[PDB]
Amino acid sequence: SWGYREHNGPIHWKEFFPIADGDQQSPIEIKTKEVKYDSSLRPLSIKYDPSSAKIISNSGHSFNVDFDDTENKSVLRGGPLTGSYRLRQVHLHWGSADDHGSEHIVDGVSYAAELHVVHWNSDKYPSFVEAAHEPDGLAVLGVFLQIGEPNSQLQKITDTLDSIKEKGKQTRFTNFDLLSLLPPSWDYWTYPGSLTVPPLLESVTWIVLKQPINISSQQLAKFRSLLCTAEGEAAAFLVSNHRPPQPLKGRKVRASFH
Ligand SMILES: NS(=O)(=O)c1c(F)c(F)c(S(=O)(=O)CCO)c(N[C@H](c2ccccc2)[C@@H](O)c2ccccc2)c1F
Ligand SMILES: [Zn+2]
Repeated sequence: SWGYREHNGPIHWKEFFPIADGDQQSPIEIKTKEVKYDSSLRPLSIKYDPSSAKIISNSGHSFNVDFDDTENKSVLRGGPLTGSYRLRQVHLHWGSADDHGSEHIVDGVSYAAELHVVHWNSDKYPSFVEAAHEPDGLAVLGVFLQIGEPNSQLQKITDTLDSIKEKGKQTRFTNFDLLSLLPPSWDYWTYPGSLTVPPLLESVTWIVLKQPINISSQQLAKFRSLLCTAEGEAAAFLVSNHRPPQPLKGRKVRASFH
């Protein structure tokens, strides 16, 4: 089964998921000299209902906070998007060191970690599973994290981690103020790409926010204490879960700002 260890990590994924070498894979290096400003891009419009959050689980690959997705209470519109994209879940990527944990990189620079907020096109498709197999199906908001003052919604997450240490565990999680994990500037970059985990489907419109938010070193370290293994298996720790940047293959990265 896939993971981030030496014999099941990113370089091996193509052995089971051939789309790993596809032409629209993520993450990428954003090269600001090649980024094109586009005045047709719209500002992001976001609304996340804190009571939309239901549970947090350990997938063995990250934590996932899952949201009720039967209504348009928590939705993302505008940006590069056509129509309404319904919030499905949030999760985080990090690395074994505090200065090299993000998925996307900007002009050579890695951030400490990278938060992804996953949405699906509910104006066109009947569920997230269906949306995940279409080019305009999903939209993921990426927010970088840098070492700084602790965020209280990140503490709300890290307080749960002891209860979800083993893969498959979950616990109630609601009244989650997700909008608190967005930076005050919503300037962004956007490009067409993929899930960064197997099955690596090329269905994602990426929207990567330029400004980072802050996490403490203590908060960040608590994520590395999650296991990628299940209860009563030999313990292995999720000390890193970021995929390297993938070939751009000519894709256009657009900026909302200049
Ligand atoms: N970095 S990314 O934004 O591209 C990303 C991740 F990094 C990520 F860790 C997940 S995950 O849900 O946290 C565990 C691996 O599936 C999903 N979520 C979906 C999922 C949830 C539960 C079980 C399987 C899959 C996603 O993996 C998915 C959903 C439906 C169809 C294909 C894939 C995801 F989209
Ligand atoms: Zn992700």
